[PDB]
Amino acid sequence: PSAPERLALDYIVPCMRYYGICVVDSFLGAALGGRVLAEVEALKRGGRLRQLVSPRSIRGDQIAWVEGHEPGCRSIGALMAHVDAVIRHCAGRLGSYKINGRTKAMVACYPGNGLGYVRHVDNPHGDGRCITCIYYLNQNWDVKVHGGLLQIFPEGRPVVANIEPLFDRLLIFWSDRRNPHEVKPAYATRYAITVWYFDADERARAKDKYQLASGQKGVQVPVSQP
Ligand SMILES: N#Cc1ccc(-c2cccc3ncnn23)cc1
Ligand SMILES: [Fe+3]
Repeated sequence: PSAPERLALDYIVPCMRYYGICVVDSFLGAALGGRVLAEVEALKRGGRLRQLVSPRSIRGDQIAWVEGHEPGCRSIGALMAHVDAVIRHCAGRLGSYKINGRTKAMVACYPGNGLGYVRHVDNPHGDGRCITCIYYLNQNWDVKVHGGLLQIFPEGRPVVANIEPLFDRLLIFWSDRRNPHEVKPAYATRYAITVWYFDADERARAKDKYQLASGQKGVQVPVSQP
């Protein structure tokens, strides 16, 4: 067993099997995590992270879609490889899900505008995305001061998952009805990278209609090998 294999079998698999939610702290370590943050901010400064209106209407996310091989996206690429490796090692142990592919990385800036995101389900209408992964980059973050707490309400288990958006934290959860969630108002700028993994059969059905998500949120790219 390699380090990502050990993490999957001893931790991620039983977490996803039972709670459908998994949190991994110090996922990349301080050094590479630092390098990922550096690149995201460099993307932000280059004007590479790009609509307001769709009770709450006004958004504010500045996003870019990163494949991983672009100039100054190497560390982001390395993050994706590490997340991929972890998902690879879960194959056949998460149930019926065949995960062949995923979205590109959604590198995102979430400014402290004092607004949260209302209770939502990532994939309400069978668009093919089965697993959401969010990698957070916020150092010195205190929720009681800066807000921005994620709360997931899993349908299987009578609990609240209160997830602080902490630097070098990987969050993994089912994208469908099982995990409705809301992000509380925040009062400082945040960065996070999100990938969604596709279920082969569900995304095939979705494409057979056209119930796939719009834009890059519905564009498939293969999962990395070792
Ligand atoms: N850091 C940070 C940070 C803030 C907000 C969101 C965000 C926005 C919109 C929908 C949604 N669902 C789950 N997280 N999330 C993700 C990461
Ligand atoms: Fe969400």
